[PDB]
Amino acid sequence: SGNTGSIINNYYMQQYQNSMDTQLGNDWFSKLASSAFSGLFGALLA
Amino acid sequence: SGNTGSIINNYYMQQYQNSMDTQLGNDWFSKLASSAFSGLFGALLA
Amino acid sequence: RILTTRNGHTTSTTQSSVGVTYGYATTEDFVSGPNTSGLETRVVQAERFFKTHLFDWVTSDSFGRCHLLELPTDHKGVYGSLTDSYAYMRNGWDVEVTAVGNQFNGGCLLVAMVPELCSINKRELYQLTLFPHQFINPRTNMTAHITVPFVGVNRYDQYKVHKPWTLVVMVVAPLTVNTEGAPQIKVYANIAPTNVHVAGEFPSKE
Amino acid sequence: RILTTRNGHTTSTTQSSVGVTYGYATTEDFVSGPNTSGLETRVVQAERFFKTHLFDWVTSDSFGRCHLLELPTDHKGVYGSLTDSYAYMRNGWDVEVTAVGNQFNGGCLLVAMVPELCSINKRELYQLTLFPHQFINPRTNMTAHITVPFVGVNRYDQYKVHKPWTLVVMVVAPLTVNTEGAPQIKVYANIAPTNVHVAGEFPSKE
Amino acid sequence: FTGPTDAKARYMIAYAPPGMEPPKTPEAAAHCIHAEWDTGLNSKFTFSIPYLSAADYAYTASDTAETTNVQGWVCLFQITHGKADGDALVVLASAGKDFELRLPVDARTQ
Amino acid sequence: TTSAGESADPVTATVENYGGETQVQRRQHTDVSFILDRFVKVTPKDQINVLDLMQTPAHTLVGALLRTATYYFADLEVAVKHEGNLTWVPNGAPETALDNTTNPTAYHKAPLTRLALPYTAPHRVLATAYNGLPTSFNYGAIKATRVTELLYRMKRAETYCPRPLLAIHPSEARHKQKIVAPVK
Amino acid sequence: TTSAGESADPVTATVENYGGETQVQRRQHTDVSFILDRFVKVTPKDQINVLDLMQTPAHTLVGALLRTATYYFADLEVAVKHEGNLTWVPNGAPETALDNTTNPTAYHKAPLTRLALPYTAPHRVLATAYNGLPTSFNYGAIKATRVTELLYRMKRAETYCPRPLLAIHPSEARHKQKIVAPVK
Repeated sequence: SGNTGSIINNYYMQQYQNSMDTQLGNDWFSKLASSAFSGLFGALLA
Repeated sequence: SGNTGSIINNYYMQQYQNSMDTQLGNDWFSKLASSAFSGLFGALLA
Repeated sequence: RILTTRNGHTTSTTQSSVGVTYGYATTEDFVSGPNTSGLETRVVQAERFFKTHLFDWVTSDSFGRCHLLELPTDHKGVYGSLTDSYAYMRNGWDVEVTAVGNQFNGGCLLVAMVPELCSINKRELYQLTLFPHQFINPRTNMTAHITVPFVGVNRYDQYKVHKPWTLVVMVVAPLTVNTEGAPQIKVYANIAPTNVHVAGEFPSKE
Repeated sequence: RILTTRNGHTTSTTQSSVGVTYGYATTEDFVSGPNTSGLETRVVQAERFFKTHLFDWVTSDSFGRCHLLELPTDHKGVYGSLTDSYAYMRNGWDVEVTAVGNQFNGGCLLVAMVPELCSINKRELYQLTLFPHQFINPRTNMTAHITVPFVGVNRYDQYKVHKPWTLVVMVVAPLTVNTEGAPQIKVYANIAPTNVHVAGEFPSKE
Repeated sequence: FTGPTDAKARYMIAYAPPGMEPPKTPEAAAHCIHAEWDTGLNSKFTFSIPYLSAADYAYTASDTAETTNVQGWVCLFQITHGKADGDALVVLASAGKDFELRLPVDARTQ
Repeated sequence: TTSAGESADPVTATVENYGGETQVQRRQHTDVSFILDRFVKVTPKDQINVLDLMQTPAHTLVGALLRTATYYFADLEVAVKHEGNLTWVPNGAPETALDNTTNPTAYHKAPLTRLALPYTAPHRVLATAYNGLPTSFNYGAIKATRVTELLYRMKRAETYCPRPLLAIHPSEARHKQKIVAPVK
Repeated sequence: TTSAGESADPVTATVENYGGETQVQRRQHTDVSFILDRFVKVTPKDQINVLDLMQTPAHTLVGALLRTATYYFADLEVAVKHEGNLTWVPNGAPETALDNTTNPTAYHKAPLTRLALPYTAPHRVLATAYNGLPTSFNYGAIKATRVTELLYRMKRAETYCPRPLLAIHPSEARHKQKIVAPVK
């Protein structure tokens, strides 16, 4: 994901290499940048 | 391709070992050497 | 009333666009004629806007003071280099005249494209509406846009001896500076040739 | 051995045509790249022949006397006006070198298109055959025709600071005036750019 | 454009490519890649300065020594104004749609 | 492209408005997880080094691009040159807990020690600016007999609510540097 | 085999013209990617070493076979003997960026440091001759406290538009050397 480029899977488990995430119940500026108005507002002549 | 002779695939990915090429849209002197006129021009007697 | 016009890689956007007046034709006439025997070339690099100061409209200017601009003009771009390189040319004109004041001025301008305006009287200024024209009324707009094709007795013209089009701008109502109005209005032209065609390339000077 | 080559509205016919040497490619590489963002224009009016006196080949000239012509050259036509109007250009070259004597002269010329000929030695003149080349042998021909594309570290070049091609003409055997031969041979160049492309138009001086 | 409703103006933005000195007059910059607009109901106008270069990547600085003014100039001109004496035209800058930025480095000045 | 500039909707303009064409982009160098996943050195103390990411200088790459965010999440990677045995305690531990080897203690091996530390804070994300010098949230602490060099590396970095970046302000029109180039 | 020698078409003649037979060839030693994929030493500077391939001597194998081309593409492999920590910056970076360890910095381990560097130039290919001492295009720069040995190695080498190679010019008819052989 980050600056890692090994193709062999890790020797240690995921429980010991990183902190494990917890669910309850990128990423806004990607949608805010993708929703940018790109065209023209008026009536294009020529 | 060059002076490399390992049979085991590389530990690092291709993104980190080399620069990645980009397409748009050997090799001339191979065709220029292969298009060389090899026979005779005149009429071969004996 | 927002309109964006574009010629080449040049763009002009206005927000007081009452419309575009197409004069005398909407399309171009037949380009490849029997007089040049197919030796023509279209120059796509020459169809783009150039700018020209036209005059300054003040309160002392009464009815009928004209400004005449014979097209083509002194041009330092590619289109000027087409005239010193080729003998015969052909183009229409895309003329966009601006008169920026504010909406608290009065008066009215009449811009018009006249073919072969070699002599003009006073009284026939009264019939300057017979030509392709728009009014510039600071109450409503500040932009006039007139598109027009090539006319002439020949289908290709040599521009060093003949200039077929003339942009005339006339005061039909004098300018007022009612208490919030602008004191004078500098009038500008924004012209771009359309569908240019050249033939008969010259020798060089080098 | 009759060959007629044509660029634009310019024609060149020879009767001593041993062939056309296409150097380093026969077709053009990809023009619309990511460095100009699609703002390109092909100028069809600039691909035509221009002429240049090159040198005069006499008997006193021994082996290895070169004449170097960096392309592009001082040009008073349309192609010269493309360099003062646009920032980035791209073209190949169609080079046709003539050395007219008669068939009773001797000696031999080697014409070659060298990319970035910034420095040349004596001994490596011995390997000038490694470049796109033809021989001019007055026993057989008087015409050499070399066609070559655009090369460089960039796909568009700015020609006011960098000239990628160099036409080098070298005496490989000295000229003889055996009793019916011509006393000297004036050597001429006939060059035409191919597939020109411009980008980034300049402001004017007017 | 942040002027009042009785203040009008007409502006011109131009791109001078590198190779000769940049223009001083809008009639000289009319032969560039330019865009002209005027004020009205819609106050903001966005112009996209294009990437024109010989190479497909451009440096983000000079070290100290010497380049002249490479990658050209951005030229803001006004054409006309009506009672716009002393009002403000504010201008923002942002990345384009195909803007990309590569080869990370640390020099100084956080 | 005209618009309502005061509405603050994002409006982009292209070169296609004046006859160009927009090209393809490769943005793998400006994403957050890639650019922050590299070592940055901090000035260490003599023995006790509280591991928080505001010891990074603000003029560095990881420091300024870290301080671009309001909130962040990362695991930590540390590389320490030290004398003696290096000892780590998590967040919330006393300082006397730094004197015990039952806590994670890497014994000395030349030239340095590179170890991975998890996120041990009681908060869901950390902060670069706290309204309230922020609160005592960190990645624990380390100590040795003496610490000579201390490197950080943020991995699985996430950022929230961006804040300003400031370049250096030039005295003349352009900020000029000596870009590396051959003499000849 | 007679032909038109001035037309400059490639014409090869065989031994089969006088009753021989042409044999099979193995040309795996004269291809470009194989022969350029080996280390060549250059004379380093004291601290700052701008990495361009024209620091290679022109009489070496990789130097002369490199200067045989007009244009080339390669990734780079460097092996450095140095004191202190070796720091690399890419193409276009300032020289003060050589003073920061956030840039790729290989710490000292005996006897040398061997690392792979990508192609970081803004050009599609580089040049051995530029018309215009060529332009400032290179593979970045390195520095340490002092650099004692510096080796290059071109990998994935591509060459374009060949240029002359010159052998040594003998004084007598043949250039004679002492080829290695046993005394007895």
